[PDB]
Amino acid sequence: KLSEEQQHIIAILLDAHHKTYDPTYADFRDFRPPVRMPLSMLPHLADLVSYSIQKVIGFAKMIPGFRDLTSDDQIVLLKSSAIEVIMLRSNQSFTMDDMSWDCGSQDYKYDVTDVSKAGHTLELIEPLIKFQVGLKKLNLHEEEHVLLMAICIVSPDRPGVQDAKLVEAIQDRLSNTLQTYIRCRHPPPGSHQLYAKMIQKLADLRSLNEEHSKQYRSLSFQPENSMKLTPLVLEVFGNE
Amino acid sequence: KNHPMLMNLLK
Ligand SMILES: C=C1[C@H](O)CC(=C/C=C2\CCC[C@]3(C)/C(=C(\C)CCCC(C)(C)O)CC[C@@H]23)C[C@H]1O
Repeated sequence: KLSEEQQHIIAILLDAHHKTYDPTYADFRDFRPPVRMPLSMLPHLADLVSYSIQKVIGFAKMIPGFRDLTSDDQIVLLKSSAIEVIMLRSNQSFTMDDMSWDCGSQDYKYDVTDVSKAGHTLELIEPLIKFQVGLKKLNLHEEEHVLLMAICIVSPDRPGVQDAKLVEAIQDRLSNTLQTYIRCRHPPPGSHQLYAKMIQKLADLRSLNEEHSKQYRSLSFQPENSMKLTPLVLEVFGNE
Repeated sequence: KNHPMLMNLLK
């Protein structure tokens, strides 16, 4: 069964996610408006990414053990994982009905063309959509989804990590919780090789991160596009 | 590298 510590860990991460992910998307009204006519969707989508980084941070601070890391390592982990957790957490709004992210209204429904109108190409978008479909298809429990985000953040192999032993230790506690959760609470047939498939998604996220990094470097290098970004996005993803 | 915003949000 799940130990009391494992049950504790899950409860904390569920609550953390609930406190940082508003399924009504009410705060979207505060963003620069979407424009679908250049890079017309960049102001709206940069604000959405900026907002999302803040939420990912609020979630990360609540991960059991994350507080025991130094601020240096906290920074390295958040900076390397931010885009990956945003792509992960975005699965909640993603829908296979029409391959889009549906955040409540037609204004806040983003399709492949919207993403391309933020300065990114199919080199990123096609694998991103394929990621989202394969992730959807796993039909994760919310418990598994929040554990996966947390494991994504506390990855010891991120470049610049100083205390990799401690990061690996925190991650192992989460990974063991997820494996045990799948065994005890996820019924077959759904549970078939589920953990291995979740870890494969973390691998897919690394390739998405690399490609995002490449396209962002190129996008932000043009000072007219970097003007469209936010101070937080620049700090987290880079300022040329 | 200096990450005052990230640092601030991390508390
Ligand atoms: C709150 C939510 C998530 O945090 C974010 C979300 C969707 C995330 C998306 C869909 C549109 C494109 C977007 C924002 C995306 C990009 C346009 C690429 C990053 C753009 C930039 C930072 C400018 O490189 C990465 C994640 C993608 C909706 C909702 O689930």
